[PDB]
Amino acid sequence: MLKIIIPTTMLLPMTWMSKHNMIWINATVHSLLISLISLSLLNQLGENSLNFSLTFFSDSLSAPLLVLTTWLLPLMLMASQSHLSKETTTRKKLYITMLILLQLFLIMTFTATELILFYILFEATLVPTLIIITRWGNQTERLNAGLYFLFYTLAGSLPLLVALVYIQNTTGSLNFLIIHYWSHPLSNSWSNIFMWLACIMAFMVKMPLYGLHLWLPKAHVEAPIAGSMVLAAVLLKLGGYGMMRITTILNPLTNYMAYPFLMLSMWGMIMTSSICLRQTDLKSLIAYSSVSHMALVIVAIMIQTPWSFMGATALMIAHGLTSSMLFCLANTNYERVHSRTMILARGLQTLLPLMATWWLVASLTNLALPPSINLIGELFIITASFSWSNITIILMGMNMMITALYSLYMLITTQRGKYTHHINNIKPSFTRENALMALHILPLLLLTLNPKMILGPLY
Amino acid sequence: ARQWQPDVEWAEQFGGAVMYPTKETAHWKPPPWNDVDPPKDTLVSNLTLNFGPQ
Amino acid sequence: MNPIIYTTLIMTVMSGTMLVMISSHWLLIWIGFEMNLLAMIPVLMKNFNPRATEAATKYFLTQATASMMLMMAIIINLLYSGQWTITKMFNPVAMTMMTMALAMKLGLSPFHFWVPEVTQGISLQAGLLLLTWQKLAPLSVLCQISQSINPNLMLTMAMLSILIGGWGGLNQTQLRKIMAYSSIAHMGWMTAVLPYNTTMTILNLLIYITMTLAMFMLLIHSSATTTLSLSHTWNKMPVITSLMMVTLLSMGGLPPLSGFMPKWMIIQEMTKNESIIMPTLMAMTALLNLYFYMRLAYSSSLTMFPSTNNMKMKWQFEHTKQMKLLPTMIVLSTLVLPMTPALSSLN
Amino acid sequence: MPLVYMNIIMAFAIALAGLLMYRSHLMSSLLCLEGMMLSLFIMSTLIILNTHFTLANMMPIILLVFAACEAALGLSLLVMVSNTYGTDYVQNLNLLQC
Amino acid sequence: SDAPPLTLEAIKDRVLYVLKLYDKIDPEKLSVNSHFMKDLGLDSLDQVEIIMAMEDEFGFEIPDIDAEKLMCPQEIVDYIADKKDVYE
Amino acid sequence: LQYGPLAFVLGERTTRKLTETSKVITVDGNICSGKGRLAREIAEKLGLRHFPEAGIHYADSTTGDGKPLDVQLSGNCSLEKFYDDPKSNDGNSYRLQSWLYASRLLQYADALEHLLSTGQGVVLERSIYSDFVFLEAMYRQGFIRKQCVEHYNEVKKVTACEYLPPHVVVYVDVPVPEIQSRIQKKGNPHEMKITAAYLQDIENAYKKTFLPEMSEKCEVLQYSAREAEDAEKVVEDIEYLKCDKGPWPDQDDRTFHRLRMLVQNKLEVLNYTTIPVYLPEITIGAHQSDRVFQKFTELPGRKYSPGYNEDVGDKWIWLK
Amino acid sequence: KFYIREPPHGSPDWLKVGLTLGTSVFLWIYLIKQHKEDVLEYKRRNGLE
Amino acid sequence: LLDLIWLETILPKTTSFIQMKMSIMVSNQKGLIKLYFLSFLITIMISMTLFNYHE
Amino acid sequence: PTIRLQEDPDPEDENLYEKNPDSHGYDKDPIVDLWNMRVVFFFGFSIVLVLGSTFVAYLPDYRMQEWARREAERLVKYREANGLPLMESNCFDPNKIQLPEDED
Ligand SMILES: CCCCCCCCCCCCCCCCCC(=O)OC[C@H](COP(=O)([O-])OCC(O)COP(=O)([O-])OC[C@@H](COC(=O)CCCCCCCCCCCCCCCCC)OC(=O)CCCCCCCCCCCCCCCCC)OC(=O)CCCCCCCCCCCCCCCCC
Ligand SMILES: CCCCCCCCCCCCCCCCC[C@@H](O)O[C@H](CO[C@H](O)CCCCCCCCCCCCCCC)COP(=O)(O)OCC[N+](C)(C)C
Ligand SMILES: CCCCCCCCCCCCCCCCC[C@@H](O)O[C@H](CO[C@H](O)CCCCCCCCCCCCCCC)COP(=O)(O)OCC[N+](C)(C)C
Ligand SMILES: CCCCCCCCCCCCCCCCC[C@@H](O)O[C@H](CO[C@H](O)CCCCCCCCCCCCCCC)COP(=O)(O)OCC[N+](C)(C)C
Ligand SMILES: CCCCCCCC/C=C\CCCCCCCC(=O)O[C@H](COC(=O)CCCCCCC/C=C/CCCCCCCC)COP(=O)(O)OCCN
Ligand SMILES: CCCCCCCCCCCC(=O)SCCNC(=O)CCNC(=O)[C@H](O)C(C)(C)COP(=O)(O)O
Ligand SMILES: Nc1ncnc2c1ncn2[C@@H]1O[C@H](COP(=O)(O)OP(=O)(O)O)[C@@H](O)[C@H]1O
Repeated sequence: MLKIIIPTTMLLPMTWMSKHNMIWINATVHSLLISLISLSLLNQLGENSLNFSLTFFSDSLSAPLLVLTTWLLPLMLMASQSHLSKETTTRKKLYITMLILLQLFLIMTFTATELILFYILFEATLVPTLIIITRWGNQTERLNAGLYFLFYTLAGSLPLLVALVYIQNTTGSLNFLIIHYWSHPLSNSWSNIFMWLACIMAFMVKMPLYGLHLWLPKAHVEAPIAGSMVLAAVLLKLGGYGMMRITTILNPLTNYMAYPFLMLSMWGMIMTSSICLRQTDLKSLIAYSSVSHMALVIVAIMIQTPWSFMGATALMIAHGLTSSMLFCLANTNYERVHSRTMILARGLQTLLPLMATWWLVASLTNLALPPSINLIGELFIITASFSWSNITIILMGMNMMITALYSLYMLITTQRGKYTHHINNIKPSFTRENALMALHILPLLLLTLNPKMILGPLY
Repeated sequence: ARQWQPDVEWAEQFGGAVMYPTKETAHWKPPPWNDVDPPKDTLVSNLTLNFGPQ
Repeated sequence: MNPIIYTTLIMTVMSGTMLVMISSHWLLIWIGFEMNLLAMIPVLMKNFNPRATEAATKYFLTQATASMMLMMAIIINLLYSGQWTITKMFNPVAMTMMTMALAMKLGLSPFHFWVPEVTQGISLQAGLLLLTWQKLAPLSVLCQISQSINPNLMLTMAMLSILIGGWGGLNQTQLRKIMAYSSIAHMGWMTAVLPYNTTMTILNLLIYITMTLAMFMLLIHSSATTTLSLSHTWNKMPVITSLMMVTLLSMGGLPPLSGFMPKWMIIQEMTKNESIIMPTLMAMTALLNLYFYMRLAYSSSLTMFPSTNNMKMKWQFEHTKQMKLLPTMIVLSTLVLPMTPALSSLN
Repeated sequence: MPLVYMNIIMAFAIALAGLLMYRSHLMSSLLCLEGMMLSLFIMSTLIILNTHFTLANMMPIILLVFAACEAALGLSLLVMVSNTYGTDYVQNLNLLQC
Repeated sequence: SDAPPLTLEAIKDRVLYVLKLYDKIDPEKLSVNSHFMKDLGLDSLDQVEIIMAMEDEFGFEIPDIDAEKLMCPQEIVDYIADKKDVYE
Repeated sequence: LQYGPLAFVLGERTTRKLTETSKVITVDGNICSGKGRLAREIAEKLGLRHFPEAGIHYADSTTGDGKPLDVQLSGNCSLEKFYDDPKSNDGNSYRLQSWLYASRLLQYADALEHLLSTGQGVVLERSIYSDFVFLEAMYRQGFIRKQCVEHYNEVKKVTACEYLPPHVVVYVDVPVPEIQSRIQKKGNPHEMKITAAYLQDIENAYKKTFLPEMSEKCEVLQYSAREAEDAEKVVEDIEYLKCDKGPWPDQDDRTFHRLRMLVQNKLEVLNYTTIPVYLPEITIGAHQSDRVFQKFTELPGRKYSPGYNEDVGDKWIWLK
Repeated sequence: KFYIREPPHGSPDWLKVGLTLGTSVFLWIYLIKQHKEDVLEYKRRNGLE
Repeated sequence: LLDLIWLETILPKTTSFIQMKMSIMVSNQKGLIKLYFLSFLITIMISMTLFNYHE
Repeated sequence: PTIRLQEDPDPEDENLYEKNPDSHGYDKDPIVDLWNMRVVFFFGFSIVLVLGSTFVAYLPDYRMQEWARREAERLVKYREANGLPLMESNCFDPNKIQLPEDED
């Protein structure tokens, strides 16, 4: 596993010793090469994981997440260098250092064999994100958002630590292989109920679960473009990965304690999708669509079936790609008109036709058009939920109808109609922006031909 | 087209004696720039004595 | 004050602490405390500035009351058993008296009132001394008598200290009072694990001392005692503000920084003794400390406050006297977590 | 325990209560400190004499010495405070808050 | 907290209470606009005594000048309002 | 071995260096007087170091190379613009006054350091003690607000209290019409716009406040325009003074140790000049602060410490 | 150049540099020898060699 | 009603309000030794009775 | 001055097409910008997108799908030949199971 970790570490001295006008080129090239190397982890077994050493292991669930994490870094660098042009050299290097440290922490988090090491890295991911948001955000709300990001997470995850060191004192190990092989049932008691709550709420806050989602529309909106990309694409999936790992020791108690979270997710899906219909901020609309999408992942993890797990993995990867693309598409217009209001700049398809095509494709993937992997994950989750209870089809189906409603609405408001007269600074699209959209969308469509690579360990 | 940074109105919130001013606490004043208070010129009275005539 | 007199007073303070830490006789421990207080009073008054006189008077009264209680506890223990050796304190009433006296010496809640006032009243160097070197002797005495400490009283005082430090730090714009409340909370963390494991107490003390030394030396380097004065440092020394922000993050207990190691090591220990609710309350209460560290990080490093015209003059001059141990202190206070197992060298 | 022992312990408790309850004068509190030291001296001497611990007979004398260092210290501070306010009232020590 | 937000009505009430506490003035007679000399038959030394009583009541030094003109209760209220910066 | 507590412990004392000629001397007077020439002649006759009056770019002459820096990176104020528009709405007047006070404080620290390290006396034109006469005239003419005066007094209260006032205060008294004629003959187009009320206010501040409170701690030597040109008479008048009124004889070796530890380390001298009091005349926004600081750093010899700049010829940097 | 002579300049303090390098070299040599003796003593105690 | 008001009201706004109130209560001490030394006396008596009289 | 400080005016944004009509939107320097475009396109579309997709397409069957199909074919052939049931309801031999003493 060090053949990926060490080059990521070498990105730091390479960035700091680079020339004033070469940092972006070197960072992009070498992050792309690290993505190419990380592609080799997709060669997974059918029975057990890739146990590299006592510390790191790779699995059919974590390999696609690692590939997405390594692929996102060149895209963040490409999208960041435009709004950081007037910046001093040392602060550009510090920004790239934040991105590199975040990538290193995520790579180590997704492969750690031991739950306490996973916890330590999953918490270490907070510092670079907070620094990015509160230092390179644009508005005065970025401070408040940062606090909401910091304390929503910790308040959920501090009990988890207390639970983890508790478990190792009774079972003797926190190694995931030993944890899985030596599994024992969870008895029905108040102590076991609170141990279940301590092991779950930390990941539920990260999803985020409806009710504890208030930090997301602040953090994603107030963060710079790279911050929002990494927050939507990868940092949300940490909760899903942690829940899928830790639900092993929670059975059969999950059969009883999943009801409140299942109801919260199935109703907050409708709530967030309906909120998206009345949103004056385009970035806020995208952020709320993220919560609506992640509620389905929460449901799939809660019901604990192989089909639900496959759907959760596929939906997680597809959502990462789609939401990153949508954030970049919104930022392209933001750097033109310097406002996040959706109805300020209209009729942009007349003035920017190819970017309108990019908008259409991103909206199509957002509403889960077949045969996109978004649709694959959504349909697998819906089938598993239908097996869990037929009445679920009423809610899930409703969500679909709402999801197509606010997606195309978002497309119609910004692309169709007539252009606004006074806005006369809308320049033609750059090759950087077009290439960024293409590198977002091409892997998404390519994954249709080989979906088993994102269907997780239950395939 | 410019990132927001704190101004005087923002900075003045941290210039009081306490973070959250309270009706009673609003009368507290910040300490002097050096930790030196104005010298309390207390009038130390001299003893007045009659010497003589007896 | 003469440099020779200052040096001899500092030597007397460290000699009192050493006499406390090397003695096997209760009378010699009491004598060490007396000597430490006697030499410590003038160090707080090195700069006259009558607020220092107030701080010294308050410190003297508190420490002398604690010393009287300590001597009474010693005498009661001698009465109920003709023993002078420092051991498990055969009488329980004497044990309670000594626990309260040492808590008063340390500044644990609800004996915490004097710490913010004394720290604000003295200079930054005196505050560094008071918040780092002064904790060793009472903690060293507590570690020797831990097997007889009533867990209920000590844990109540520890929880009170954590809560009160967290709450008191929120309302502060003065940096020295912020440091004092941080000190109170860390003292509570130190004494929470003392009845279960003294090695964890020593580890927390060492990590806290290095972080406090880093913070105080950084506040000395940029001569700021308030939030608004520290908000000017970015326009003179950005590196100092960056290192200050990293140290503040470490003191909040955020992984993978050094300040996470004590709490992580304490909670685990408390779990092996079937204490679950207590570590959870302490861990959630430390978020207040984190919040008022983060507010300072916002004011000093993550945003740029307005500056003044005369700061341009300061651009032309360099810091003359340099603290040699500051880089080591910063590195030890941030990048040390991977070497956690070395704690076994402390027992 | 005989009645003399609890009388000395009661004297110590009374002096501690006197110190902890300030009226106005710092000198009154310093007198309470000296009284606590005196009660400690008497108690320790009685215990040492009763049990015929011969070496410990030097202990109370030492206890007296560090009593003076505490008095001379306190008096010194009482001078400085006085020089600031012309009065030894403890209400004047309120520049520093919590 | 410190002293309450004193108003003009408070100033007038205190001034009239002080004036009615003077022996050489009948209480029911004097009005707010009554001159000290013409209506009440007071001389300069009585006015000086009244001004000293005002200084005791409100606790601020009124010099010899800026006291030779405060000749009815009403101008006294105006002077106190101007010195203490009260308007409503 | 830089001076410090260790050097005080082993030997070095300052009272042994003083040889009755220490005599910090300041030579004050109104605008366009003969005080500069008189001070130079006094320093020549008495063998003292002369400090020319501190201007906007005084600090530049002591750091890096003595060449002045750009007005944007140093001062950010203009005396010429102050004469052109004394009531400008950009805050030039008080910014210039505050910068000049800071420069005078730095020069006083430098002079005291020289005297306490070598024992040789120093001569100055003005000082921090006589700077206020320019502030009051600014305030009485309506050029600055009351808040600026309060800020100036706040800065002066916590700075001047740490230093010893001069032994000898020489004043050159020249009437307002004569300095007006000298200004007109001088030829400076900006300096001719000085009103007689401004000069009269400067004189009123000098005579009403400065000299009366300077004379209560040491003797003051007042001279006229014609007798100021006779430098030998002034020098022997200084020679036959009886200095027993100031705190200078009341200074011990430990007080001199504290003062010498303060006069070096100019960052501590200038500590309270930038107090966080936000007046518009001197407060600078974060964006301008950042831009100007980055511009300052890009100066040829200012990026690193004085011995670590490879672009001004420093060598063996990798071994220092 | 500069106004003040800046005594710390192009000629580095060779006494300090020599002392620093000598301390580093002495520490490295001592550590190497200590490791060698430690290995020899460990192999002697355990009957390995 | 839910997202911008009540979900804000219950978890984060209530927490901030309670912590601010507690901070004001804790730090609002005038600095008079006469008050918190009497507090010390109360604490010492409570410790001697509640904890020491039941071991 | 009715303003609270001395601040720079907010500057207007720079159009990269003004000085470089073929700008690619990567950098102000035309040569650095052109090489940034070339390096991004080559290492993203030519190397990772094409060669990576080809590598993933031809990954060897480590999941053992063909192996499982062959084993299933062999078992179906054998069990149909012998007439045994195609699947057994028990995955574990009952002779190796030790149930508790009695049903009550
Ligand atoms: C479990 C294992 C772990 C254990 C952990 C242990 C604890 C960890 C650390 C605890 C916390 C540390 C806190 C440090 C307090 C610092 C306070 C301070 O001095 O000012 C702050 C100081 C102020 O900075 P500044 O503003 O720039 O200075 C301005 C001046 O202060 C302006 O003032 P000035 O003008 O007056 O300048 C005077 C200056 C200049 O000094 C001079 O000029 C020197 C002149 C010489 C004078 C001659 C005096 C001789 C006569 C006196 C004799 C006295 C005898 C007493 C004995 C009586 C016996 C009964 O001197 C000083 O500034 C201070 C002098 C310090 C002297 C220290 C002597 C140590 C005494 C030891 C006693 C023990 C003896 C044995 C006891 C036996 C039992 C009885 O800042 C710092 O010093 C930076 C912090 C550095 C701290 C150390 C970091 C950690 C330690 C790492 C080392 C390794 C430790 C482990 C070793 C283990 C064994 C090998
Ligand atoms: C905004 C989003 C936040 C996240 C939401 C998280 C939801 C957490 C809720 C946890 C769900 C279940 C917890 C415990 C299981 C049952 C709880 C109780 O209601 O059921 C009865 C429990 O009986 C009584 O009702 C006791 C509970 C009454 C006191 C609990 C307070 C409930 C009020 C709602 C509080 C709001 C929770 C969220 C806080 C903000 C069951 O009857 P009984 O057979 O006897 O007990 C069986 C359990 N055994 C096996 C351990 C014995
Ligand atoms: C932030 C990290 C901590 C920094 C601490 C300072 C670092 C500098 C090292 C200090 C030098 C002094 C130690 C070496 C001198 C020899 C020590 C010897 O004389 O004393 C022994 C003691 O040796 C010391 O205990 C070992 C010191 C090692 C300190 C490092 C541990 C740090 C915790 C792990 C965090 C990782 C940090 C590693 C550095 C980056 C005797 O042991 P003993 O008298 O019988 O036990 C006393 C305590 N009892 C009785 C109550 C049990
Ligand atoms: C602008 C003009 C547009 C129109 C004109 C274009 C002209 C036509 C071009 C379009 C081609 C249409 C595609 C039709 C399908 C044919 C290709 C197919 O045969 O290949 C697939 C192969 O597809 C690959 O398996 C999928 C590629 C994997 C995608 C990975 C993306 C690269 C990494 C980038 C990072 C992104 C992060 C993603 C996180 C998970 C079949 O899979 P498989 O059945 O097996 O192969 C059977 C034979 N094998 C097994 C021996 C090899
Ligand atoms: C955004 C906010 C998110 C909020 C997250 C907080 C929810 C966490 C739920 C409780 C956390 C504490 C659990 C500690 C870890 C459990 C380990 C364990 O099993 O210990 C239990 C102990 O369990 C407890 O003591 C827990 C009691 C609760 C104490 C702290 C109260 C915190 C709030 C609880 C109610 C809220 C829970 C849901 C909140 C949802 C978010 C609003 C039993 O151990 P033994 O003593 O050995 O028993 C066997 C031998 N007799
Ligand atoms: C305990 C008892 C101690 C007694 C001590 C007594 C002290 C004696 C002090 C003697 C000092 C004088 O006589 S001082 C000399 C006072 N003589 C004059 O002023 C002459 C002009 N008289 C007037 O103008 C008016 O009649 C006037 C009465 C002033 C009213 O003034 P108004 O028109 O403006 O109200
Ligand atoms: N503190 C000050 N405030 C404003 N202007 C000053 C100040 N000090 C000196 N100046 C200006 O500096 C110019 C020259 O200084 P001055 O002493 O008057 O003449 P010179 O030193 O050349 O004989 C004058 O125009 C004077 O106004």
